[PDB]
Amino acid sequence: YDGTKCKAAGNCWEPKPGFPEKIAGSKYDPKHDPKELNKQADSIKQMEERNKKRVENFKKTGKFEYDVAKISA
Amino acid sequence: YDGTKCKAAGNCWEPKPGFPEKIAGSKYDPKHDPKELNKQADSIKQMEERNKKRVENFKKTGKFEYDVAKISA
Amino acid sequence: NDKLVELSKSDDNWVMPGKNYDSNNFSDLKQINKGNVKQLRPAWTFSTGLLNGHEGAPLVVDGKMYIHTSFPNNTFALGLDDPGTILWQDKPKQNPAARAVACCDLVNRGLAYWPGDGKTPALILKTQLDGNVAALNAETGETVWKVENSDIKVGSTLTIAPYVVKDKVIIGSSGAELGVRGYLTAYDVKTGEQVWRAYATGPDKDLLLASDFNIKNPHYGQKGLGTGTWEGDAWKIGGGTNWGWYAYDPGTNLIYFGTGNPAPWNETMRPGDNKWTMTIFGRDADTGEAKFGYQKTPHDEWDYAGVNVMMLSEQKDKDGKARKLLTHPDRNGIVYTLDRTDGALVSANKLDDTVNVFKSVDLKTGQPVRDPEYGTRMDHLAKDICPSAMGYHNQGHDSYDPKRELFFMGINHICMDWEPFMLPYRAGQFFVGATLNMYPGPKGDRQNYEGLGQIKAYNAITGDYKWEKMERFAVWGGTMATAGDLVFYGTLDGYLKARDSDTGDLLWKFKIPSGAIGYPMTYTHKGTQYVAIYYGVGGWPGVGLVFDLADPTAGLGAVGAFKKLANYTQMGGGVVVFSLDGKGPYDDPNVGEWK
Amino acid sequence: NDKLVELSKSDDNWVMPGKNYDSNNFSDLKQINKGNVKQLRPAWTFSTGLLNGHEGAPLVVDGKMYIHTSFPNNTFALGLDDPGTILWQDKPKQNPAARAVACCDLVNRGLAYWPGDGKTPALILKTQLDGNVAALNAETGETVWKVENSDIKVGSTLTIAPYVVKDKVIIGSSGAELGVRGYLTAYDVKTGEQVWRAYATGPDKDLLLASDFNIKNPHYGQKGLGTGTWEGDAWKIGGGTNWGWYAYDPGTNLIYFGTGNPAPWNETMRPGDNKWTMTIFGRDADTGEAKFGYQKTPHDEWDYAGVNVMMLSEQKDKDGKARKLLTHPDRNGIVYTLDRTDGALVSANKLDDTVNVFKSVDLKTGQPVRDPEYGTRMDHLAKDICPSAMGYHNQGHDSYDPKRELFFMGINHICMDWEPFMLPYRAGQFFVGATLNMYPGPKGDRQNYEGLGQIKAYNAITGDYKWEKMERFAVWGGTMATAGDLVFYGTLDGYLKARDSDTGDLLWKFKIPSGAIGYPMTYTHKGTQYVAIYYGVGGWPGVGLVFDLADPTAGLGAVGAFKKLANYTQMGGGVVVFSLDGKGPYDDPNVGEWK
Ligand SMILES: O=C(O)c1cc(C(=O)O)c2c(n1)C(=O)C(=O)c1cc(C(=O)O)[nH]c1-2
Ligand SMILES: O=C(O)c1cc(C(=O)O)c2c(n1)C(=O)C(=O)c1cc(C(=O)O)[nH]c1-2
Ligand SMILES: [Ca+2]
Ligand SMILES: [Ca+2]
Repeated sequence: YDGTKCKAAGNCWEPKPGFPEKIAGSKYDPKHDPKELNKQADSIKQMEERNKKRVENFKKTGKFEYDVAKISA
Repeated sequence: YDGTKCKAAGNCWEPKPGFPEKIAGSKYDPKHDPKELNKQADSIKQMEERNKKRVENFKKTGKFEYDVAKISA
Repeated sequence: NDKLVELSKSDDNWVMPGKNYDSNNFSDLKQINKGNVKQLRPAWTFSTGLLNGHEGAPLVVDGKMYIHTSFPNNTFALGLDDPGTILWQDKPKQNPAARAVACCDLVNRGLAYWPGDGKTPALILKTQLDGNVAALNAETGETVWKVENSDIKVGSTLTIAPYVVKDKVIIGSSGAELGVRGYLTAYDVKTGEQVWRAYATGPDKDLLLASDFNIKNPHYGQKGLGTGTWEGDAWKIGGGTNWGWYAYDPGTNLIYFGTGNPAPWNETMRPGDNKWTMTIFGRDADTGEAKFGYQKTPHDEWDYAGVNVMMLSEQKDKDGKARKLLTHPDRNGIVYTLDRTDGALVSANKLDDTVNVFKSVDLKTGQPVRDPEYGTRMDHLAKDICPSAMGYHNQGHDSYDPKRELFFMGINHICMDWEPFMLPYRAGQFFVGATLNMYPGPKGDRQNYEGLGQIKAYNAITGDYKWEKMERFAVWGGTMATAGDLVFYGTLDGYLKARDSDTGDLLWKFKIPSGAIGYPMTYTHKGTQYVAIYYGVGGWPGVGLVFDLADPTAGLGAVGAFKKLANYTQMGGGVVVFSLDGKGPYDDPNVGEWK
Repeated sequence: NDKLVELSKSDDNWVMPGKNYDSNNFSDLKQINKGNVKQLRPAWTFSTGLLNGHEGAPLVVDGKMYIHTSFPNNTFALGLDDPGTILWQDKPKQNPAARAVACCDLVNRGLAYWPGDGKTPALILKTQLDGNVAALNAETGETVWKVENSDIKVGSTLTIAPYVVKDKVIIGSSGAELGVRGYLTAYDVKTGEQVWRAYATGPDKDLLLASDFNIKNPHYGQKGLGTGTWEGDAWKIGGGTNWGWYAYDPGTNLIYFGTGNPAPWNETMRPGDNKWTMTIFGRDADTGEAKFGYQKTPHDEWDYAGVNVMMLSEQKDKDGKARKLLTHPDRNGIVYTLDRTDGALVSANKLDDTVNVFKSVDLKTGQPVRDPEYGTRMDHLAKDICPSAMGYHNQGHDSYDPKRELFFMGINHICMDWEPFMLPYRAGQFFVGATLNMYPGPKGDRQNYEGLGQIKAYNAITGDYKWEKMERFAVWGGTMATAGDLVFYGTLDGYLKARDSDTGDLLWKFKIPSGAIGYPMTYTHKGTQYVAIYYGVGGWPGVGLVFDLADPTAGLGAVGAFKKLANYTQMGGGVVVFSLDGKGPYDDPNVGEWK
């Protein structure tokens, strides 16, 4: 593996000698839990919604309120 | 009380108007616990003994040992 | 922002990180020049009241200096005519848990400024370690808006300085060591409204690619690579956070910056080029669409987080063509110069002849030629790999002299041993998977552990180094150049030094309180030129001293490499301002006195 | 110590707290004089790496500077030819609980030095907040001996600087706010062996009185007063700790110092003169026996802890007799001058005409005439009492110009409201019993809360003030005078100032990082004179800023009085060294560089 043999443009990875092309099912299988993997996406989703309430309220009232629970008069 | 009427040399305290000459038994009685009062004396007593072991050991061996439990070879 | 562009042409201001949109860190002021630097002395000082690393540099706008600190990220505004009076201070209440998810120190790179329009007042923009972004009224310090950008519960924090372009604030991200998938966001500077958000890995929709992405250099790769160069969903915790610096060309409307390293550090756990991590991007300021993306380090095996400084210039190439360029010294040991209009590779030279991880970078394929002997892999202890994970260049913001066409770069001379290990991913927990040992490179003293840095003058077209000089420690922090034929920089051992731009000769130095991990800045106030710099050692190199760590392996391998730092400096935090003969606001001692 | 006496005559050294045994803080050096102070600039700096108050001043001996810090009380030794290199550092491991029993800040007043003999090397002596005393090899920093002096479990800590006389180290005490009965101890400087220990209250055997105690002024009181002026066993938790400064006359072999306030602050809970608290003592250096003891404040009602600075001089009194004197500006608002051979009262003048707590001090009886309207008592709120508990003078170490026969004193202009309350005594817990409200005195701005200090030039025989000048904040820290007709002092708002010794005119000031609560010192290194001062605000006045307290009543009433401090300074910690034109060790920039 010297990064010179490309399968396609911008795709030049090759496994190292003695290493598999796919690690799934192998000894190096990360065995990642999908519930863990999806946590980040959920967070961003929640922050974006919390910010939307903040910005819309700000636009309407002219006074910024960071505490979402204190929003809606 | 202006500190000018002295009972004896270096003893010029007088109670203020409406105040007793002795507070014991009065409303301002501190009611100090003798067990509390004696704590300081006991501490100094213990530190002085701990230091004695340190200094004597130092004098004898030439190597200072602050940990008393590690003293006596 | 046009107002910012105009403001940036006044020597009385220093309005944004990097000085100007070119990110020059170059001043035309020559009051202080090589003939009189020896007379440079402190004029006044200010303690921030916090310890830990003090990165970045202060802003000076409208006769006021704005200062930022390490966590909890306080902000102070001082009037230049009487610095003794703190105009206003903002002291954020943040969750202490934020501290536990910072890989490195509790550092912050800086503030940004928006000039204001008619209804909205000028604003000071700041990031907080806890992931919030805030805009403060520049004259009163009151909070105008505050929004959440990152979530510490998942290991996502903010250390990056905001960047203001037109009426938008661009915010990066931090957390690749905790497997956070990188993303940058643009918010409307007046309301905090999210305008656009682009990711470093995953589906093209998430990548926010322009229809003509990589049109001129299709061999860099185009569509479907954010998932295609990964096995399964591994890209979801793929790293690529951007916590470095930006540059902007109003002419192309593109913001230039690099994306960080892929997660985990254990390369065997993520087969594939791991695309869009380690890449130089050119994204549209208004829509965030990527016009070009060049991946410097496919399938990272050394934590060469590709977030370094972007410095723009216009020089004639080897064929005599005048090009609009970007120069970028990366962690991997290579300085890249690309055409900033299309991303075409112009030059990719080694920062030091001792590199070894790559034999070279093929300019036609754009692929770096790896030397298999210095790669990392499971069940194998790699040794003598140069550069180390700290890179031959890190977070430091360098400078460029337009008249001389020379880049003055703060370099690191550190190599390493590396062995990875398997580990699970748990949101909020570290996800590194490598144990390192770092030490001085071949040109330093590996026995005494000194000689960890270098400072060099470089020409991007010829690839020639006009001069190179060794330094006791890594030149973290960056550089600043002046039309007075001086190159200024702070050192980890506690000095602000000035070198001759043409020869590199040390002309002057001053013993500041603690080591510097930020860059020097300059401005004029009432006819007098001042050079200011933060003191307060920390960041990655000072993690051992900062957290009182002893195991050479602790602090991600930095503890052992910087074992000698403590014999030359202790923590600190503040600003030292210099001027010829130390002339300043209190030359009339009655100024600032109670009456 | 004869070796110390000789060493103290070299302008290249500053070997003990106060400079010399006279405790002059006066230098004959005149390189820096009123004609050129304006050229004074920093030459180099050093951060201690800790925040909190930095009291005292550094020692310079044998081409090295020794630096001390706030808790955990680290010690650093720097070589004057290359200050950038830390020769050695001692970093004590102390129980964090020590912090909870410090009434005030986590402050420490300084180091002491013993020249060594033949077998034992020169030693650096230091106190730790946890109550341990340690001797360190001056060249290597290794611990030679370490003994326990005070017990934090009972509220006893150490903030005082050690004092070296002959081959003994004298150690004070702290804790009166927690009802700790005061005592001082002399240890053999070579082994740590306790030689003598004397108490401030109780049985004469504990008081360690000389057979001829108060022989010349028997009306001051003699035997049996340590218990006689108290009701019951109340003297057991009677206060009287000594945490201030000492002076020594090799001619009388006496160490002069004052004892602190009686406990509790609630006066109604301790009827009696509460003897030996609040008294100026003259004790034999070798046996610790008291030759004289004059009580300044019988039955304290205002926390006027009598621990202030002792400054010795020889002047002709009003009858033309040349006397060996001691001058001592107390917390109670009165400056006392006594004959240092027998304790005879020479003068007892007011620090400022606004005093009011005492109408005057009767020189024949030695009794201060109280004004009943400003006394404190249970079930009564006293108002507008001057001085406040912080006194018109606190811990600051002043100076005396022998040629001019003038004392330059850093004064406080703060008054108070006071109401006591009943409380039990529990070992380890605070035992104050008073709620206070402090504010600027009559000459300051009570609405804007500024004008809290003064600096004055005083003649002890005539009682005349040559000049008086107001300061924004209390001049904590002290003063230092020079044969260059300059008086130097640091201020709470962050400056080192220099005033004309004859007129008080402000001639120069420099904006240091944080406020100063220590005193300036000076020395020569290789022909050049340097003035050094610590920065790092704290102590009692900065307790609000240091601990982020808001209730004006918190910090024993100091929070409200110093509510404006934060607008002028933040915490810090380090040393700034000045010299003409900032000339120093790095004038040749190559010194200290890696090679
Ligand atoms: O992957 C990441 O998100 C991330 C973040 C940071 C940061 O936030 O400071 C650093 C790094 N990586 C990193 O690799 C590293 O070199 C580094 C040095 C420093 C520093 O402040 O000195 N930060 C960071
Ligand atoms: O009674 C005591 O033992 C004691 C100790 C101390 C000290 O240790 O610092 C102070 C005081 N009292 C005190 O009254 C006070 O004025 C004070 C000010 C300071 C300071 O460091 O600024 N310490 C102390
Ligand atoms: Ca990283
Ligand atoms: Ca006290």
